[PDB]
Amino acid sequence: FVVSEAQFDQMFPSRNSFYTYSGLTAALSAYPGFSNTGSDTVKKQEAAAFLANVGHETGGLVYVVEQNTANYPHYCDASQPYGCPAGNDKYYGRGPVQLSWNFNYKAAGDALGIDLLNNPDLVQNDSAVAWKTGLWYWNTQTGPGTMTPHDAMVNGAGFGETIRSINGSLECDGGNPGQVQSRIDNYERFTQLLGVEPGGNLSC
Ligand SMILES: [Zn+2]
Ligand SMILES: [Zn+2]
Repeated sequence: FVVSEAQFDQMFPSRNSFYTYSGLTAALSAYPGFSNTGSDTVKKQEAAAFLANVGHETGGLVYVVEQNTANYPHYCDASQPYGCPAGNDKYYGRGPVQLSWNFNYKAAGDALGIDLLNNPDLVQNDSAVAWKTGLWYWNTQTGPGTMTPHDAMVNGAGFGETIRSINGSLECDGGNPGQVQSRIDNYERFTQLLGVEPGGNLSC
């Protein structure tokens, strides 16, 4: 992995001890192309971009679960034939990308070979599963964007497209210049740590 344990440690000094480097390395096999496509520069830019986004969404990995508990019953899409079997309020944000919604627990679980729809707490109770859901989103989902974050970094669309795809709908397009700048600054710090250039098109 192009991020060493010592680098990961420096990246997230306030982290909840739930989030382990070993859990992350265990997760990598689910997406062997992740941080392993293109030049070593691109590999490191991708790793830094993933981890910067993760830092933003979880408060430097301090948090495992979504903190606004009032929102919990919100993530049940009752139109799904498979419904919300764990409970209407059990599909709240968990793990490095704050995986949310019954339909995303379903899709992620199907892709990973884990029954996350019927066991969503696995994402808050197991480090490897948590990291695997982050890599599932990064490598397969466009979110509110037009490309996967993996594609943005490997094909050179730039870091800004990853902001758009990872909970950036209220921040991009001039929505929240402060949050966009904060996200860019974190990515620049992580690329600096890894000893690579950040590349272009940093903003959205
Ligand atoms: Zn737009
Ligand atoms: Zn944000």
